[PDB]
Amino acid sequence: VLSEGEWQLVLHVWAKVEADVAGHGQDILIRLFKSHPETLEKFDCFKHLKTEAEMKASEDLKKAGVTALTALGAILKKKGHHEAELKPLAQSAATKAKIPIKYLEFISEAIIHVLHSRHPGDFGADAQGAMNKALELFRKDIAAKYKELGYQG
Repeated sequence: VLSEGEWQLVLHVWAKVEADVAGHGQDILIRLFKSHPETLEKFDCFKHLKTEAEMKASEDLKKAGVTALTALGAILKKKGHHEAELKPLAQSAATKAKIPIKYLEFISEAIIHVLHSRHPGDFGADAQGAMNKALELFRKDIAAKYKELGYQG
């Protein structure tokens, strides 16, 4: 459970993400693929990307980071009351991605790393705990929609 104070920590640092969504998205996806290079194989649209330099120069990767953070930010702003926004996203993910759902845990760690790296003054221990809870709630609710239809179950 997030307190309302914790939701406000989440939204306060998210405002800093929104000041440079593309840059945060590049940093997060590159961190994901350096920490878990085994995940890159499952991103069909990145089949041409192998090196950090190639990822930093990729418009496909930059656009994908923007799309991911755009949808994540819209869900975070609902402060847990995200059924209407989450259900179509999760059900489409379940029937169109066949990217393992455990990869959401890896990208969550990448988000926390990047936010701490870029915004330490606004991402201390309390804000990191709040963001960790918010992304865990998101992942659990996505898994719930997957399990409804039987995917990743």
